[PDB]
Amino acid sequence: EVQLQESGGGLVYDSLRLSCASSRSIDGINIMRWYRQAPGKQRGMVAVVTGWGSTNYVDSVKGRFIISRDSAKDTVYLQMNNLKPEDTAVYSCNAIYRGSEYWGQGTQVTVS
Amino acid sequence: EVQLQESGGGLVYDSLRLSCASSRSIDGINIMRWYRQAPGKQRGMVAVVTGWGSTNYVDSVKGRFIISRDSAKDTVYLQMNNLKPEDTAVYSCNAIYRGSEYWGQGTQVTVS
Amino acid sequence: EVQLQESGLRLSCASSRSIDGINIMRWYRQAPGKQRGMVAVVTGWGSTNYVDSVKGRFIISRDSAKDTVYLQMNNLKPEDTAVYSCNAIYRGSEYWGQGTQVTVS
Amino acid sequence: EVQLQESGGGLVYSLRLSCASSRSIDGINIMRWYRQAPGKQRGMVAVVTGWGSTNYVDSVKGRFIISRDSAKDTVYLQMNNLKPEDTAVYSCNAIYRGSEYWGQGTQVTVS
Amino acid sequence: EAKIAELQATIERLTSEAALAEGALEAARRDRSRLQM
Amino acid sequence: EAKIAELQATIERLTSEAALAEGALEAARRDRSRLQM
Repeated sequence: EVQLQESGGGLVYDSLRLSCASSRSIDGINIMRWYRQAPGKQRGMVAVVTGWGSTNYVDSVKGRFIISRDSAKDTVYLQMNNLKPEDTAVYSCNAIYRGSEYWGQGTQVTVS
Repeated sequence: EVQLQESGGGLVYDSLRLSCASSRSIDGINIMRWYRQAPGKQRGMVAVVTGWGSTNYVDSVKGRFIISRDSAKDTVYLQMNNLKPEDTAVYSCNAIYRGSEYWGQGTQVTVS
Repeated sequence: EVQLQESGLRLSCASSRSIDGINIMRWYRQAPGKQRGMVAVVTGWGSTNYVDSVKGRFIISRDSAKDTVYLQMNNLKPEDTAVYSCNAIYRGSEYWGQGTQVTVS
Repeated sequence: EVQLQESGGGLVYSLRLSCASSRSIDGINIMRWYRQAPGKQRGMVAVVTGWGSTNYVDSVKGRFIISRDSAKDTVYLQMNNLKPEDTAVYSCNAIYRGSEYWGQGTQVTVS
Repeated sequence: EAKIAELQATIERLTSEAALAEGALEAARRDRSRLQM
Repeated sequence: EAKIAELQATIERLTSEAALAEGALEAARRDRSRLQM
């Protein structure tokens, strides 16, 4: 099964970066999307990338994030910008490959 | 001691009466108010006769019922007027003598 | 440019043209005093699924010939009483018809 | 026809409150306090009459006290047990021939 | 006589305000029950 | 043909996941909209 390693982290008093790389089938995933996982409460998607470049987002973060592929490391680029610090949450990135759904390990980030 | 018996009941689909039999301290008259307890719903003071003739009801039946104290047998009446369903509940009688609360046995009014 | 005229315990719609040249289409349920809600999904594959409320309840079927899709009401409890409208998706577009209603019991 | 005056602002780590009265003292039938947290309805807190009555609102037992100085035409209510929520706009009225009587009020604090 | 009349008035108004309060705010608790139970 | 098969499998995955979301969250509307209004 495709393994997924992620990135990100820190703590500052507006911008930060988060990209997860798949273990195999580089460029072998149609829909990829990160979900937000806030404490206690359940999990929910934040942004999507199709297999080819278009990017719908969640209304909660329109314009606030840029999501973009990078076949160089199979690291779709979930970019955190102008963060409202309350929006912190463990972040796991998903992969829908060959009809099967593969989950990341989750990552938590906060600033301010 | 100061006993309280009433009347009322029975099926209908216009106006009726309910009593409050006073047993002792006949004309210990002060606030003789009546209470309205719909099942599950909480009780509530409805219509009051003071010790001396003044009568305030509650807005919930304001101007609808008529209250009347007839010391001939010293049984304060409530003229249940132009009945409509929702009043269907237990009704009782209340008395205050020497600052001491008292309670009736409650009667089941059922209309419509 | 597609039109989805409705019909209809068994209800259907017809498309303007190109059934099975029409990719994903689904149906929606409008309970009164409520907002929109999806019902069941046929694909171009015939791959199919329902929503949890109507799971097991409703059954959906595609007729490739006469430009149509089918929903059949089943063992209905009045709670499903609503106005239904049949939907379709074509090269990234909505496609909604006029829809029709269902009653108590 | 009555008039109403009060006192008791600021924050202490002691604790203070009171009101006063104006006209024809010892007509002190139901002479009651009120309190209004801003953007809420009215509210009665403590009731004291001429006959040494003592009864309060379900929240100020322990938290408060009523006093009644017949001398200088006044009724007293002294806060106890600091806790900020008691911050509000106040009033301290009475009843006379059953006429609606009302005043201005005061505020309360934190810390 | 004057003081019994004035107490008469204070009782009549305490009952009147009690009736207004009980009616209005039992309607309020009725709304509470209907829209959250 | 491989590409169309892959993308179609993804279509079924999205359809099923979206159905699950719609169901759970219509249930959320029902339940807590009743507990609120």
